[PDB]
Amino acid sequence: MDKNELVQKAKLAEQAERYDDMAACMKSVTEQGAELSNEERNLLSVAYKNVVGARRSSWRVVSSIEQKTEEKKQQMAREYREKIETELRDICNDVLSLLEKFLIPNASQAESKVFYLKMKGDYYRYLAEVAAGDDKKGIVDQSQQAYQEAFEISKKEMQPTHPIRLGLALNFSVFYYEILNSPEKACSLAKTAFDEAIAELDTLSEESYKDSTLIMQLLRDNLTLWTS
Amino acid sequence: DKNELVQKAKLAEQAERYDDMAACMKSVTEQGAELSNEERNLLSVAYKNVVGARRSSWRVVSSIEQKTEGAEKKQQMAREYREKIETELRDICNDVLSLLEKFLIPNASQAESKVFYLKMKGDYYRYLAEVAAGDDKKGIVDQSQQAYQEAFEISKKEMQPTHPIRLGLALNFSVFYYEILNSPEKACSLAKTAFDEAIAELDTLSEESYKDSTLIMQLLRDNLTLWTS
Amino acid sequence: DWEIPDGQITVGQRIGSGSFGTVYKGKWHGDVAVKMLNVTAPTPQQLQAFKNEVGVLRKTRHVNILLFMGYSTKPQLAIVTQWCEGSSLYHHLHIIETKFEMIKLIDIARQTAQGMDYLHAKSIIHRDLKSNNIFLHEDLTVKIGDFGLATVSGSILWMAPEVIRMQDKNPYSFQSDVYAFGIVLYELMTGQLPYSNINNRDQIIFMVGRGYLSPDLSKVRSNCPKAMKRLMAECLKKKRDERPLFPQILASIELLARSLPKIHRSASEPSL
Amino acid sequence: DWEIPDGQITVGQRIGSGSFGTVYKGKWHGDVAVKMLNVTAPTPQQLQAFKNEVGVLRKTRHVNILLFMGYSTKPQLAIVTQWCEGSSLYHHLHIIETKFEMIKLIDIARQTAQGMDYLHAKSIIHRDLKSNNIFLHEDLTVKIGDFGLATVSGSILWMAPEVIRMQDKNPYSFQSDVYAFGIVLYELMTGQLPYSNINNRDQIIFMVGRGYLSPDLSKVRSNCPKAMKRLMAECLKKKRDERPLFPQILASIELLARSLPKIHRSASEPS
Ligand SMILES: CN(C)CCOc1ccc(-c2nc(-c3ccc4c(c3)CC/C4=N/O)c(-c3ccncc3)[nH]2)cc1
Ligand SMILES: CN(C)CCOc1ccc(-c2nc(-c3ccc4c(c3)CC/C4=N/O)c(-c3ccncc3)[nH]2)cc1
Repeated sequence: MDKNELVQKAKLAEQAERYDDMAACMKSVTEQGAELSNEERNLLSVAYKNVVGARRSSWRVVSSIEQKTEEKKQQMAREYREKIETELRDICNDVLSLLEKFLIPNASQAESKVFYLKMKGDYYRYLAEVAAGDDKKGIVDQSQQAYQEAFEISKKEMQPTHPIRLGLALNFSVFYYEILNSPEKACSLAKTAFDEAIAELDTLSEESYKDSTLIMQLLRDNLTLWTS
Repeated sequence: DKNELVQKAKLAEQAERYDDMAACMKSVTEQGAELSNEERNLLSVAYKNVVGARRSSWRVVSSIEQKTEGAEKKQQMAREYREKIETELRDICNDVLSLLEKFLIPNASQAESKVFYLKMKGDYYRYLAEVAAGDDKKGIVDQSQQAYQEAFEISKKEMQPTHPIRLGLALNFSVFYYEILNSPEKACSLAKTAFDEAIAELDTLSEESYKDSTLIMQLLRDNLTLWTS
Repeated sequence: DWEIPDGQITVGQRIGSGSFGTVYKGKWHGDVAVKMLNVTAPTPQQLQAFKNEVGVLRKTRHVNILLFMGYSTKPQLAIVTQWCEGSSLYHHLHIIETKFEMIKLIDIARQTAQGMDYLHAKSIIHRDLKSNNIFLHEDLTVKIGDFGLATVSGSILWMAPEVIRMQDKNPYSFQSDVYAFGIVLYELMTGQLPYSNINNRDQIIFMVGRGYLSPDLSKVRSNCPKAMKRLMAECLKKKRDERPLFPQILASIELLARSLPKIHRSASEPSL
Repeated sequence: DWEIPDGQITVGQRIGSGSFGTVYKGKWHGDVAVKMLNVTAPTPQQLQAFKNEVGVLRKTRHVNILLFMGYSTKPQLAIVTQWCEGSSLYHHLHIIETKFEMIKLIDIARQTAQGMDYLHAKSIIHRDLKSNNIFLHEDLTVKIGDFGLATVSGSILWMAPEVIRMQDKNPYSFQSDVYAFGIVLYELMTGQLPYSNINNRDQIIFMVGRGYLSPDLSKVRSNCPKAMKRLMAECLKKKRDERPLFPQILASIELLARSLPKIHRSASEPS
């Protein structure tokens, strides 16, 4: 099971909707010291995002039931909910741990650095979306510079029609409104990201236009809802 | 307790976490008490969903293997992963089957209860039948039809031909012949008729039975059109 | 002339009742809908109403108006119209209570407001608006039926106070439909039947007829925009001469439709 | 009386050219489509054709027929209908090269045959059937528009030999209408413009008249059922009286719709 063989196994798991086996294999691939290429980066991103997405949605629907029933039905929902964060925390902690030992320390190219930092800050945000109490203040504090450090790296050596920078700006804006509750700052930085995108349509090639414009409309969709 | 586990499984239904739902409902059967209609459905949906994901996972990977010929290494690597799905489908099918043979059928009291679990036993044998191969393949095909024939005989004597449970038995039984034994003539013969007697007694059909039956009735007609061509 | 020779209009499964007839799922140049009273040798005055009903439907040509295909005299008095895949909005809010979408709720609201705007252009008054007439054609288009009582009593929830008072020969007016439309907008946004607190009919006529009872906007769902909430209050006013006419209603609905937000409150989703 | 007063209709983006003029996306009680000649001082005989066009569209009321809303006299002789958002059948098959499922192909074929039965039931002949005239409202329903040359030359790909050989002053017959439907049926199932390997016009007009030209059935998709192949051949017959009328074609398609494998895998328990 070398680098090439392990990558193929993830692809079959991707086609078979076996996300758990996809993440388990892809975690081993990045734990060998090799420098991941562009396509392996998408496979790792797809693997760990989908597994969290199902658990995130499970908590979101369960949390709706818990706070909309007012005995014994409240404790059983809380007990079931407490199991959700447990599964969510270790899967998020696993990604955070693996990023800081193998990916970021060996991250040579800056565009690869900004991807991992963008991906890194999300898992603090996912925990921030559910962690309540004194731990919430600490966990959001660590996420703020990860978004900030990634944003400034793309601010200089990376194009603003690039999907990743545009995706980072979309991912950077959502943090303030959904966690920090600062719509004034979120929309302001979303506008300049939107304004920097609209001013350089004469540079994108015939490959990256599709993903960039898909993220481009998502910025508009949030902005209209935010301005309400 | 009793109510707590019912609520726990119902809570897991809205969260799209069927693995937890199946585990909670498994202990409800082991309690030994009779299961009401609303909790029998929870048993069916929880176990159907968990095995349905494995069924699709095996189906997709099997199609890939046959379409990637020429390179033996790619063919080789798909076999053990298929066997991982093969065995994972086996434990879940064996889990319900062992549960069926030990706590559901023996404790059944009503005639409708007996046929319902008999249909499930044939269904979960059919799921393993569609995936297993070799000498043991025909054995589990053999036991599956015995559960079906026992279910079919009991169903006709007691339930009305417009009863959705009987319709589901006939629909599942018809697919068993075409997909597994490859006998469309016998499969269509029961499928063609089973539609008719339910049609022949639409006068006694209740409003509550109008909704659920017509989905099964149309699927029987839908299945008949595919097998006819 | 739109006379159809008899025998062509077959009669299928019964669906329900209409103004003064019973509807059927017929077959005449395709799937159609036919409503007949199944009473042979009808009264002459009902024929006059039946004759006047055709004279009104023959003057309606719109997408948001149920398409009048023709009328049959023999063997029984009936009209043949379009068949809407699905059911009325009443069935979608009182039988299945569909969890509707706000972006769709405005679109269905805009289509209805567009339907009566065309009617009022031809100086046509419907006088029989209710949620049982909002036919949701395969969940995209909306048609307006029940043109028997209309001209160029009702259901105890969908009239304006002026007509409950039993005023002069023509108590229904252009604004009377607006209040009825406003009652319709109440059901879409709340998702609940208005006047649900009172389960009687003798009490409801006295309290709303004289103006002592008006719908309350407490049950409207939270994510409903403030602009839509203001419009509902602006159209349910007690006096007719101050209600906003349909041309203003369409502009207000379309104005907030552009500014209406979407769902999935946050994106954060690259394709990958 | 649908004579709209002047100034009640706006004009939007130019959509295209219809029978005797250009069509515009208007705004009159919602989005509409208005057809006008945009020519001042209308020709005296041009008004004769225009009044009949309104006088024939006023007799059609069907879900599968384009809905005529009204007509205008001043400042222009214009006719306005409903707006079928989406595109036309020509755009789907020859511009975008779209692909539909087997159930969808019959659905379009059944509906355009469904509406045409209504037209011939009122003794009305369309005379200009063509894939530009099959408008797909909301991508599902099919509407029959462009009644410019109706009764009670444009492209020749969709007309009949019975109107090519310069027959009596009434060559437009019911069977001639049926033939144009058959060519449409060729367009649907084969998914290709008829006579793809011919790139001229003067040869086509003479060859169809003498009976030496007919679309080749080699381009038909293999998944197309044999029932349509018989119907296509019986509808493409050169002679007039040997072509079935629409009601039998309409009933033939409905028979095929039931015997069609909608699903590709055997259906199990819906649960
Ligand atoms: C729920 N409760 C009200 C009990 C009762 O339920 C009913 C449910 C549904 C209905 C129902 N009336 C119509 C209806 C109404 C008016 C007219 C027609 C049909 C044909 C001619 C006409 N002129 O106004 C339809 C319908 C119309 C078009 N396409 C499909 C259906 N459907 C009537 C009653
Ligand atoms: C030639 N160049 C412009 C390229 C593009 O070609 C065309 C593109 C599009 C078209 C086109 N004509 C119509 C059309 C045809 C007939 C009639 C009307 C519109 C209004 C009333 C009428 N009487 O015949 C439509 C259309 C109709 C309804 N809904 C949507 C569209 N679309 C015609 C030509």
